[PDB]
Amino acid sequence: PDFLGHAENPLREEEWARLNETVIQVARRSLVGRRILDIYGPLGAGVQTVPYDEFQGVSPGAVDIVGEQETAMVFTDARKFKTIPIIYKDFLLHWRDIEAARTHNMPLDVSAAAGAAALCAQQEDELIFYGDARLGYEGLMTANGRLTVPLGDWTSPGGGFQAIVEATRKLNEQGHFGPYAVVLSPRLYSQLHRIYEKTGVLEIETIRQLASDGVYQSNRLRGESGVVVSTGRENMDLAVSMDMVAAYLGASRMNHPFRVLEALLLRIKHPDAICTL
Amino acid sequence: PDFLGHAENPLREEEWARLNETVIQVARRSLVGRRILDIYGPLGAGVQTVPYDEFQGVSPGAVDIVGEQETAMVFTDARKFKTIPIIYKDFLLHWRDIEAARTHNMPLDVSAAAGAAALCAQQEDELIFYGDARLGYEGLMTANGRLTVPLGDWTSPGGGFQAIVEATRKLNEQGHFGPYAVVLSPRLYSQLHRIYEKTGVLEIETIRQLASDGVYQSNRLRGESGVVVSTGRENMDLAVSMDMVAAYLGASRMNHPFRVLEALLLRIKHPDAICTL
Amino acid sequence: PDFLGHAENPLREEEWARLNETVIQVARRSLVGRRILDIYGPLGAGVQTVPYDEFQGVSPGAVDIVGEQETAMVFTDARKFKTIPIIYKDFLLHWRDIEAARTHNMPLDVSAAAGAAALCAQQEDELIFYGDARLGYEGLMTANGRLTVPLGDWTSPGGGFQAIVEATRKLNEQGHFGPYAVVLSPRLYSQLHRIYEKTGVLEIETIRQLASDGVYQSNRLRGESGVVVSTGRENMDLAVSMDMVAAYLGASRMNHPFRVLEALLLRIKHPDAICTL
Amino acid sequence: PDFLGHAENPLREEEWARLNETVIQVARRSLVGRRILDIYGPLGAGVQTVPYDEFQG
Amino acid sequence: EQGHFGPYAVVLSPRLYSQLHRIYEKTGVLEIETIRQLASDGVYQSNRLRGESGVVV
Repeated sequence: PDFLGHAENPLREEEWARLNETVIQVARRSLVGRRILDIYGPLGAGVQTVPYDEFQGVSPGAVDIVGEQETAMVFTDARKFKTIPIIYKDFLLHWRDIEAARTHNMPLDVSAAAGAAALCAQQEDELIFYGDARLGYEGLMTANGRLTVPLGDWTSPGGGFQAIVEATRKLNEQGHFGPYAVVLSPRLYSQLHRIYEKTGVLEIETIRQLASDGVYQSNRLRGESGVVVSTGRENMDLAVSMDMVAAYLGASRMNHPFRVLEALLLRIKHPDAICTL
Repeated sequence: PDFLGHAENPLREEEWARLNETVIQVARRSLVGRRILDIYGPLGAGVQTVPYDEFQGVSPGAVDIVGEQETAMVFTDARKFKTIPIIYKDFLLHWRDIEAARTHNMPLDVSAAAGAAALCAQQEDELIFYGDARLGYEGLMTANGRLTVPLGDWTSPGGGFQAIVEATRKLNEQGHFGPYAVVLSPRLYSQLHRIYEKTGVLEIETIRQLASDGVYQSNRLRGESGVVVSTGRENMDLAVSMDMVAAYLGASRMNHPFRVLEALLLRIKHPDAICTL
Repeated sequence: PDFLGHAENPLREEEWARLNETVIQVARRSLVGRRILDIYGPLGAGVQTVPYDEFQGVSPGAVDIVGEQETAMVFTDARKFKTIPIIYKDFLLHWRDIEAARTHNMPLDVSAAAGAAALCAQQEDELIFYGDARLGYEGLMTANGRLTVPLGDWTSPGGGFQAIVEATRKLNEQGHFGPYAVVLSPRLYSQLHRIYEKTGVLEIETIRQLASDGVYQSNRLRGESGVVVSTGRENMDLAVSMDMVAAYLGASRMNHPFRVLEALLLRIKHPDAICTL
Repeated sequence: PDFLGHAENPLREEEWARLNETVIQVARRSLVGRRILDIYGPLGAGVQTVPYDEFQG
Repeated sequence: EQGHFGPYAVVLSPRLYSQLHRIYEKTGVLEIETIRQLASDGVYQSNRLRGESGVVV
């Protein structure tokens, strides 16, 4: 077992069960992008592909008995699924370590495992909020349908407010409404949280009651925030192939390399819910 | 049993079970440093040693299929574990006492037991927040990686705010983010809680919504506070060998000496999350 | 067929048994530092750590019966155990040959293995006799408590007699005495191989009868230096975690790489027993 | 429960046997004054007193 | 210096060996015992080596 190899999953079932638990704990807490959108069902590793395009658009029904049509409801003119990514951040455990834990010490050191997961899940959000274009994907800086609201006009004192109202109005128009979520760069959040004159009241209290879903801060959004959405289903979906898991590079040098595998793809099924600054 | 000795654990199982319960109750409520950092697993008394150094540093992944490397993820250049401390505050119970309780009175007097635990757990925090250098340890006044923010500029009225924003900014930069916790000396806390002009609003309300984890007060931090951290795992870990327990000096003079044994060591796995005034 | 691969154990149980036998044989012949100090017990690779310090240290007291008064001895002082190194010398076995040995030839050759182990164990001794600034060690040149004698090993016929005699003087005087062992540079040994001396017999007879545990030659010691110690245990211990073994790197581009793994750490628990030139 | 010490004889019979053996090893090696005079026989802790003493002829 | 050390063997032309066998070394006793201890694997004589040369390995 020191010798070595192969396929021991060099841990044991107990340490192995822990390794999974530690990774999913730290990852789920450091993911800010799974809280703004309710997740899709796990698709398994069998699928390479996530369903793609909808909406456009909006006509309603009265009615009584017969006499109601558009609809179809189409299902929108376009295919096929652009393959769900594989993103990973790897880690190794050292020579003795684990096997030192199988002789004397009952605790297994997860120090690198969770640390990688926190870093990996982080960039996962970078994949979502930014554009990508490497693999030629969407997210929202690129979704269009924004009618390019300038938002902003957030300088100094006086508030600090008007942007989100401009957003709700524009969001409301065109026929898409729901409970709204707002994402900001930390730098704006503080700049609006401040310079109570001081007369004074707070920025957080006014936005959080207006948004009515919540307000979130991501480190990965572009310095000039930001994006407002509508949490409603069949608008955006976070399509998850595999969750956070522990995987093995499997052998390197008298060591063990691990990776954390996350396949998440976010698809825009309704790009009218998106507005940037 | 009056006579005496030895190894009676001179209490009985019922009184003994209580003694444990009383100690852990008062200790857990008076410990402010286990609430700012999620605990490690108990390592048992078998181990003398706590794992030591990580991070430095931060590079992300895209990706698709093959083609993603740094990583390793190293596991950082340095060993070995600097032995987890034994800290204790002792107490005695008197001559008759306990045995008076085994004849007539059903309640056992825990007055000294819990009192010692409250005092012992207190200094335990002193071990954590200050430097030590007796046993040559870390904690945060000594962690470095602060880029020495001056923080402060907290005098008078007007707020009262800017320090924590300077902190979040600097914290945010360099590539480490999370939910943040803020620790202060009681003296600052009141000085900022006050001198609403009065126009007026509160200090507590603005910081507590910004920190987004919580704000805590310790009596043991240096008079000029303070330290801001990131609660995220694989950043700091409170490594617990043994919890709070009742132990016996075992015999002294027609009495019984007790001690409360606590072995807690806090390791800094990511000293970029630390900023002092 | 072969197949190809990555399931081995490139050998079979017999050849594998051979390689192990060959390596420890040649390594043991090339190890001069395990013959001057009796080994510690095997701790397995399970332990990462070997206990480090004693003495220094105080002599006095007795009166009659109670106290008057001491000590509490020592401990002495601080910890932890400086992790036992894992040293390696690597070699590859080349492609097909092994599988030619699976049918065609009965003898499997050693491209390196006996040679690498010979190279590795030797370098291990260089680790033992010299110090290492690299990771935290005690050599036999850095331990202090050396009271360096004005060398010895002259040209003139008395020569090394006076030297080892002077060594025993101060060694004994420091308040530490026992059976002695002497280690010399080969060049010193030949210049000290006498010629003639006292007219009864030669130098080997006088030194071997004086130190009286043995006389040894190492090539890894400094050419000018030579060292005297006391073989008695609980003074020095040669701490061996894992012995010398053949280990597997695994499948590579195409090759079978091996390494020889040796973990040896020497601790000086009473550094009054060391004397240099 | 456990955590040992009052204690008992906190070593065990094997470990205890070692400690005794080690002591006589290092002590007999470090005693130079029992080699120049043949020792008296052990009397046990029962005696407080060692036979004595004459001279001059 | 080349970074190669080990147990040494010395091979000489027979003509060298006797010239070296030799006398007392004035310190001194024989060449054989002093060399045999330096190379310390052995000292050997072959006739087929060149007369002036000799080699250590």
